[PDB]
Amino acid sequence: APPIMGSSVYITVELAIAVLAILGNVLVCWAVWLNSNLQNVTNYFVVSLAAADILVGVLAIPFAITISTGFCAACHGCLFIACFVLVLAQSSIFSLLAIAIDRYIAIAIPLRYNGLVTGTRAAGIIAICWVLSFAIGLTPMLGWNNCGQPKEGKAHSQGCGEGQVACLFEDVVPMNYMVYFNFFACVLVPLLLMLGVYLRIFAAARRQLADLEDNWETLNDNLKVIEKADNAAQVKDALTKMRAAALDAQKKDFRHGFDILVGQIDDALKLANEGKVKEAQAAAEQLKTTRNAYIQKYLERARSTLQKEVHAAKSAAIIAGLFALCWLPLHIINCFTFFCPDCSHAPLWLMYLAIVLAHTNSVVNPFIYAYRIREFRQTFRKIIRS
Ligand SMILES: CC(C)CCC[C@@H](C)[C@H]1CC[C@H]2[C@@H]3CC=C4C[C@@H](O)CC[C@]4(C)[C@H]3CC[C@]12C
Ligand SMILES: CC(C)CCC[C@@H](C)[C@H]1CC[C@H]2[C@@H]3CC=C4C[C@@H](O)CC[C@]4(C)[C@H]3CC[C@]12C
Ligand SMILES: CC(C)CCC[C@@H](C)[C@H]1CC[C@H]2[C@@H]3CC=C4C[C@@H](O)CC[C@]4(C)[C@H]3CC[C@]12C
Ligand SMILES: CCCCCCCC/C=C\CCCCCCCC(=O)O
Ligand SMILES: Cn1c(=O)c2[nH]cnc2n(C)c1=O
Ligand code: NA
Repeated sequence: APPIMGSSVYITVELAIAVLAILGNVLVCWAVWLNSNLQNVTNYFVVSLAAADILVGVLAIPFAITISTGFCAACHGCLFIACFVLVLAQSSIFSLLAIAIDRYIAIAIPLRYNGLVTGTRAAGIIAICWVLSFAIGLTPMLGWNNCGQPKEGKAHSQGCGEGQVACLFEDVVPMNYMVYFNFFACVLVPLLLMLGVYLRIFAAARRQLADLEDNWETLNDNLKVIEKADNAAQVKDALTKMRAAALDAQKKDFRHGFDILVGQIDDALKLANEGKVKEAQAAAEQLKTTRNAYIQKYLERARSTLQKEVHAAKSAAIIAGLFALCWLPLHIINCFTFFCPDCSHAPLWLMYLAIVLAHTNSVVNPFIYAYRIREFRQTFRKIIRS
């Protein structure tokens, strides 16, 4: 069977993916430039991520096509075109890990969030990750490669000149690097961390969501036992437990509503200490209007804000998920090639299928923002319409 015919499909799909990679991610970068609301610390890691996806369609995919030919080239030159995609992958992981941490700081200590993360501190972080990504990605070029024991039969078959080799991935890149160093240390380890990071995010949101409900119940259940109370001692316990939850739930309309709430508990409390039973019961009745004029609104404003931060977390969680699903197949085939020599090698069409599946990750990113993030959605429309 002709080799080029099967190759014709692969090249066509690769070019198609490149087109969607460049266009889709350019729209993200253009969106952040225009809109001011999209200019924040979280989106800066998004643009860094989009930068990696753009560079896939421009270089990594052209590089992926050129490798498949098995053309003649210097072994060191062959290493760059084979390993450059590893730089772009390592950059994305650091970007995904940063977003997870940025979302964790935003939900854990929202007070300290303004002081811990800033605009400039993020730029320095991104630079370090890009520098580290080049080091990690292009590690084989420092000496950990198969240039020392080349395939001379393939070199003479291909008609390669002296010093040149038939440039193929599995020929120049050792599998111990791809499995132990790249897959396990650099990919799998940070991915497991993102799992644990997002787990602590949802768990933290779960606690705050019975906190705001425990205090609400603490307020109501202590109110109705003042009405049917027996003595001054009963009114004390119910009000002192309410006063505890009053300050607890607090952690200018905000501070003003509570000054009236706690102020009314203080007044009703002092009537209990004086022994005024019926006047203490009646004073605590004024809390009901107070409750449903300020508090109940802060119950559905604070609760509303929690759903925003959780929806933002899930939206980010999907990206890291889709990244894992796209890349993992290719890593497993590397694990089979490495760990099982008794097994047959994976067919060439399956190799092609895994590569394009890894490349597709570059396309899926902008579709998630538009479908999930409302600000990105409305931003895209006015750009397309103009
Ligand atoms: C700024 C962007 C657009 C430019 C991209 C640079 C690319 C096209 C250049 C930079 C260095 C180049 C490599 C340098 C050396 C060799 C060895 C030679 O035997 C085959 C080509 C090969 C492997 C080159 C391939 C193309 C290459 C990777
Ligand atoms: C999703 C994350 C947790 C990783 C998935 C687990 C990976 C590392 C596991 C799942 C199945 C495993 C393979 C199952 C079968 C074989 C054939 C055997 O002769 C050698 C080991 C080898 C080649 C295993 C290598 C590692 C492997 C690919
Ligand atoms: C991560 C999720 C989506 C799982 C994806 C499935 C991948 C990782 C699995 C499913 C079945 C697997 C294949 C089963 C059998 C063989 C034959 C062996 O001679 C080479 C590897 C090869 C070809 C395996 C490669 C990896 C493989 C394609
Ligand atoms: C779509 C955006 C990418 C822009 C570049 C498009 C062209 C690059 C794709 C393929 C050509 C690259 C080289 C192909 C194999 C070289 C042949 C050889 O030297 O034997
Ligand atoms: C990342 N990667 C691999 O892990 C791999 N294994 C075999 N070809 C491969 N190619 C072309 C590749 O890009
Ligand atoms: Na990417």
